Amino acid sequence: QTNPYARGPNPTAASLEASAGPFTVRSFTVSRPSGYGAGTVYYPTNAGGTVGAIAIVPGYTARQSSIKWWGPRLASHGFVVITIDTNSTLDQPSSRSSQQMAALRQVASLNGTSSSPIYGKVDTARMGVMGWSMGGGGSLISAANNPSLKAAAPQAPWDSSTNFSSVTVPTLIFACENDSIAPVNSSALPIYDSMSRNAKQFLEINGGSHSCANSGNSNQALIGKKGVAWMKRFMDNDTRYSTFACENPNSTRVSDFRTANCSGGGGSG
Repeated sequence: QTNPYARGPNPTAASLEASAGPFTVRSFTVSRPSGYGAGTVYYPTNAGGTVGAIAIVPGYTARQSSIKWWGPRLASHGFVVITIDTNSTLDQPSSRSSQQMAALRQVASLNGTSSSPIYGKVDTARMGVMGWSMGGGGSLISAANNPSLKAAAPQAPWDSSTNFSSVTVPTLIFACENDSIAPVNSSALPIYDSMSRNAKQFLEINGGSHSCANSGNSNQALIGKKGVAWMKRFMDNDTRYSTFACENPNSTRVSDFRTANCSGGGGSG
């Protein structure tokens, strides 16, 4: 059967590493944010069907600028993306998760609002979560509390607990080798190791500082390829992306790679 959620052309490494995918992207700022501080919605104008929605949250003290690059990068491959500012820059992870879910709720509401640029563009049954540091911890909390989410891809995550063993959502963890804010061996890696009930992946950027996956980073080719491939594979069920999502990228830019329960296009063996 034709996968009803497949969008865009067959992927190549070059097309996933480029700065933009196939679709034209527009954006708007949310007029009256509902349950969070502010939001920018990125969306494809011509995806060829409804697409899933992804909500992205920054870390402590941080604002949309730190995570903004994901907006165009994901939306140009066929997603509606909302980046947010939290009610307070000093909100903790559980609050960030609530606000993340409120942003997804509002994307669904705008999909139903005839005046909105994303009217009828969203499949509100297919949602994902991303975010940086405390916003990454908030993404994992969102996944733990809302298992119908289709994918999570936090970056340099931190939470006051590293035990995310209840998560059944496919989760890709971006980590930064030299992170001194949320050190990998006390945060991102114990988080990754705690999850035994899901498809999961761990991708650590060689020499990365705590901001190694943020706007302006020097690995947008690899990080953007992996984020889009993960979201395509698991939010769209798009098996064209099974290998890009699950495979070791064999990159000089990677200082650790792990994956579990990720079938990468090799049959049953």
